[PDB]
Amino acid sequence: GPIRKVLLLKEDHEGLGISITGGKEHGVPILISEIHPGQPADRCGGLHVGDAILAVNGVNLRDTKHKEAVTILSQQRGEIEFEVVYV
Amino acid sequence: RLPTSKI
Ligand SMILES: *C(=O)c1ccc(CN2CCCCC2)cc1
Repeated sequence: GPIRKVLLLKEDHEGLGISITGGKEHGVPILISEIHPGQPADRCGGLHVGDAILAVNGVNLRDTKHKEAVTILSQQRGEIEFEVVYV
Repeated sequence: RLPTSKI
């Protein structure tokens, strides 16, 4: 599908509000598996279960192992631009 | 069944 840029805004006491699966060791993309109620991803919209995350704030998430992607995603602060796509 | 993380 089309690659979309999706902006999420959050404060430092909040998480992104997503669960993810996948990564290089699993041969599958970093995929959103859950959007959690009331948290930034749910409020801001634009991110959906089944979306693959290709990059966040210009940080390429391709070929990352699961834990490396989790670390990168968890570190982004404030204004967080996702590059996402459903395939 | 994949390992899942929450962020
Ligand atoms: C999900 O279960 C969950 C969401 C938010 C938090 C709080 N934590 C605070 C510090 C930065 C990230 C979010 C914990 C668990």
